Amino acid sequence: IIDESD
Amino acid sequence: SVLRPLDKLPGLNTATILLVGTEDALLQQLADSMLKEDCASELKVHLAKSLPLPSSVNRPRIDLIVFVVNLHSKYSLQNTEESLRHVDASFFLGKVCFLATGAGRESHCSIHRHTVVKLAHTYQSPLLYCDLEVEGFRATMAQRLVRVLQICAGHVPGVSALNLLSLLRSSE
Amino acid sequence: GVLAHLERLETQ
Amino acid sequence: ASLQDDALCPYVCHLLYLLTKKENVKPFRVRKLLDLQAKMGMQPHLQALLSLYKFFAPALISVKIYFKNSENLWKTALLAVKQRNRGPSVIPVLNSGSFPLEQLQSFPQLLQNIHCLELPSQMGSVLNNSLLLHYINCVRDEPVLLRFYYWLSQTLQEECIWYKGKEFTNFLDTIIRAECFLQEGFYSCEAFLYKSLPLWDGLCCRSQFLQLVSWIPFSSFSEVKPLLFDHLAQLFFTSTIYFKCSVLQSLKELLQNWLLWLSSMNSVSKLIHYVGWLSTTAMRLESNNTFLLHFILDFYEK
Amino acid sequence: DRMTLLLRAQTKQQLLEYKSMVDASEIEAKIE
Amino acid sequence: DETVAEFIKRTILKIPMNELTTILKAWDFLSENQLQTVNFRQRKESVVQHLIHLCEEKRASISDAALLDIIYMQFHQHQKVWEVFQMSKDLFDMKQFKNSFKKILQRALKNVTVSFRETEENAVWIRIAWGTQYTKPNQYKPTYVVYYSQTPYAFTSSSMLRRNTPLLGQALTIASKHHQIVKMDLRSRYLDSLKAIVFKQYMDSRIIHENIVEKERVQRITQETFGDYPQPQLEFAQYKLETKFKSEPLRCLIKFSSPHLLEALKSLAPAGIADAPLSPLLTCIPNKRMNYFKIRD
Amino acid sequence: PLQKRLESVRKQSSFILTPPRRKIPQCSQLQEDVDPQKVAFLLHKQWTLYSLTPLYKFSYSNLKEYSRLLNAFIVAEKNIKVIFSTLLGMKGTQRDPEAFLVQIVSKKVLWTGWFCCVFGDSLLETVSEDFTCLPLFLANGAESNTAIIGTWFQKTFDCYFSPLAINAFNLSWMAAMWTACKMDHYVATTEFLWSVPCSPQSLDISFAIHPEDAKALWDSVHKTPGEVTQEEVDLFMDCLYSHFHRHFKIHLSATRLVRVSTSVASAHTDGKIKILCHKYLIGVLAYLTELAIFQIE
Amino acid sequence: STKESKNEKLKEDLEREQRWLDEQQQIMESLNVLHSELKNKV
Repeated sequence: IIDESD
Repeated sequence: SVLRPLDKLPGLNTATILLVGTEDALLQQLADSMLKEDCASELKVHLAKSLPLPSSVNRPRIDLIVFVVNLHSKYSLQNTEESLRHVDASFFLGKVCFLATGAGRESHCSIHRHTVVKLAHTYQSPLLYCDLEVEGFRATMAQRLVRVLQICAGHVPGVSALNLLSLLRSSE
Repeated sequence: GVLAHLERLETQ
Repeated sequence: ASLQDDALCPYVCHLLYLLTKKENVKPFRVRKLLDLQAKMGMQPHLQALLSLYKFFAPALISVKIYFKNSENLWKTALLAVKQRNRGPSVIPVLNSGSFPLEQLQSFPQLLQNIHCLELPSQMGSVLNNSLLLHYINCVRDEPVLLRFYYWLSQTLQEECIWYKGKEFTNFLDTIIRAECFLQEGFYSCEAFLYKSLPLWDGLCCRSQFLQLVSWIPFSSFSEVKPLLFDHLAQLFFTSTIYFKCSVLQSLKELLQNWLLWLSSMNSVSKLIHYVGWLSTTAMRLESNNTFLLHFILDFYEK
Repeated sequence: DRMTLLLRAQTKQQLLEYKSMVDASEIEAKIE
Repeated sequence: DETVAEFIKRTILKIPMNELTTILKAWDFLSENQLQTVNFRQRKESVVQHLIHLCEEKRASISDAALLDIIYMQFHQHQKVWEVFQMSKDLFDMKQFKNSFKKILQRALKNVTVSFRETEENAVWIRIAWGTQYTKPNQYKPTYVVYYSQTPYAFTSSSMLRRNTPLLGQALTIASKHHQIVKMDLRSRYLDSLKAIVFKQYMDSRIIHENIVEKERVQRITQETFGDYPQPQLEFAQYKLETKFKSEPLRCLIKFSSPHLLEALKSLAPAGIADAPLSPLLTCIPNKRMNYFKIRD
Repeated sequence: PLQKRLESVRKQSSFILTPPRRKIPQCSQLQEDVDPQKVAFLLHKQWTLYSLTPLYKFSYSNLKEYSRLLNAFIVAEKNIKVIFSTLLGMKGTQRDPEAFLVQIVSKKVLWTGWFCCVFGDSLLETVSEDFTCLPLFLANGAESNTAIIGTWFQKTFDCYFSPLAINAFNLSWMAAMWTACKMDHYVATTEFLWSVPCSPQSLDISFAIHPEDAKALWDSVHKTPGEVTQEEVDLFMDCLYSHFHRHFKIHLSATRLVRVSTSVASAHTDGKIKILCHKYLIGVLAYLTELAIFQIE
Repeated sequence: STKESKNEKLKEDLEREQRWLDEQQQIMESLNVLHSELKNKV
């Protein structure tokens, strides 16, 4: 999962 | 597909060489140096990245096996020992040779040359040191490979592959 | 001398 | 006494730097020169003369130098050719009742002062100066052996790494010329050739390499073959026929040198058997070419 | 002509090598 | 004023003398006759002293000096690192936009040195020099913001903006008549490549090669993934990963540094270093418009 | 004499023997003779490596004479001074000679030179009494000063400095060596740097691991306690390569390692050394001291 | 051609050998006379 939340 | 030296018949005064390695550009340049001059016998050059060799019903005899190894990368090593499991022991009787590149630059040699020396001595195969980058060294290795091909192919009467192996054998 | 001669022979 | 004059002081210092021997370094002169240094300060000419005095008499002090206005006003062309005939960086510049080394400019001077010679700080200039080579031939001194060994070995390493050429070839030719003298081989060249032979292509400086193998110290034919003759055979079985004649000449010269030095027998017998095996193998190899046969037979006559 | 005889010789050495290989299909001092 | 004089002197010293004339042609604050009075073949000290004389003959101010600095930035546009801000959630006017932005930044604390300069392709360049409640704004630590009219993106050079980041963002979004403003994690130095990426505006038959199918497949895959067009000039990448080992998750942190990325990555597969299909973490840099990544198991 | 047995011992020196295992250094506090201020000046600084042939007729007493001679040489080459100091406590054995420092002070130290040898006895076993064996030189300052000092030393003591190089094998071994070392305060995450071989400058991969994850992986691949073996290093590299390939399907193994940094120290192939923790400092020297011998022999 | 080249090479080497032999000769008489003078002096 590429965490896009930062 | 395990390769065998005694599968088919060769052409009329025809010789073939095989180069297995990782650097494609270096292999192409080495083959260019191979075919800069042509002797009386016609010469075929094959280049591959790994073994077993791709299947081809039209494959002629491969009279010589040459593995190029770069001391700059362990990946080339792992390639060599993985590819070594797809050839019979009969090739090891003088039909196989190892050429190390970049050995002169001791700073750039990633793996130590003692490792490849031990690898070659384990299988009792000729070991050659050269630098493909230098044009002069590459050319010298070019006539060297052409003439060792002439010796192993049986073109010159008197010696065979096991004879040259007993010639090029290391003491230890 | 003769060694320089042999070297100029490989130059050919 | 002309050091008191401050108009003549630099020129007098430059003259005394050339004229001073060990006998001239008297305590009164050291004291007066120190007082003059205290008066004028650490001037370059004063410091050069004082360094010479320290070299000659270190006990009195604790208790190749540029001088200003030293342009040669009298430098004609014929004086230049005579100055260059007066001398019979890869080579370090030489820096000095022992006889001063700078004063050594004639053969009779060396003949008179051979006993009281002093070892140079750097002996690289010994190579191109045959005068010091005469004393080197018999000095048999342990420390200078190691000093020259490390010198020449690191010089060979740096030259080889910098090459990858004409200056390197000329330097190796000078080394070979010096090797012709002393009637014995060096060890720095031996170690360099051992290190570089496996990596050697056979054509970088073939002329230079093949003349060093001629001067190889005598050793049993059981340690050199695993390290030296294996790659020699590797090249020999695959290189040009002229290269074969070349290595044949090199090995016959080695045999000549070894016999000359000896004048044990198992080693030379094994060497002869090995070279004969190479001979017959190559004689088969080249479709029986008489060009190599000539070298075979000449070697066998030797 | 010359090409014919050199091909003949090369075939001779190849046949000898193949005969040796098929015969061999059935320490160090001994080898030396 | 001496402050503006030394500011102009410093900016000129930053400008290479080989293009100073062009600067004047782009500055146009001084009359062409004054330019003719100065020759550019003479010494650097002489030319800067003559330029100081020329600007002192006229009335030197802050707006003209800021415009000169802005145009110097335009000609170089290579000395700073740029970040990209996105606005979200249709009538535009230059004058009222400038008025609103100026009013907001004046209301920020009490004052700020703000200068505007319209450029081609609707590139309004804004130079901002920050100052506190009790000090004149400093001209030695400036910041630059590039705005495109009626667009959801803006560019900012962050040299000292970390002091007060939300202020600039809220001012920009209120001036742009946009509600939500966010900062995507994308940072680079080649500003033109950022422009392109954000808008998506970008024989010896004797030899018998074997495994040629592998070579033709890898080159075809590389060409399809990258393309014949010159890839955007991107210079820095960094992935922050935290994934299970599967061989307590391992936390990895990689940085890719290259004077020309997307080209060495383009040559990895032909050189055989990586597999024929590259991982999506490297094949979507222009696609996903993302430069910094985070990976979890 | 010494030359004959020296010839024999380097004749026996062939690349046939197995690489011996190395004992992991333990937490060792600075020695009593070691001045904390001197090493603190030495530590947290960048050093360039040089290999040296043994000194000829070197005395530790006439240090002022050496200082004035260097000053005279410098002024001949041309408000600076040269200071010689003697540093105690950093010799591996009593056989290893005393170490010393040379400093250039502008009447603010600008150039520092360190001559030392730790656990280096093979050179000391093949040397006569006249010589002094300190084959390790560390330089910190301008390159011109280093060249001048080298020229003076070449003229004086009949020796050269050779720029010592570190290959990928040695750098990986030393990386494993310090990651085996126990650090109470993990103040710097381990970091590796690579360089793809290409004539144009290309991507340079930097790979960083959290110190806890690195220590856990090491202890997982740690078999012989208190010792490091070639199999341990090889499995360490293999695990890192497998992790990288699982992440990105990129064979990092086909790349040249160029720089390795950990919590205690950092090394670069060109000959750059950075030291942070004193607890292993001495042992560090010993290891690199062997490389000087390996360059001399 | 190799035969000539080695002929002149050997001639040159022989001339150099006589040169070295001559020089070391007076070297030997000088060393011997110096040794005798030192022996007589003491």
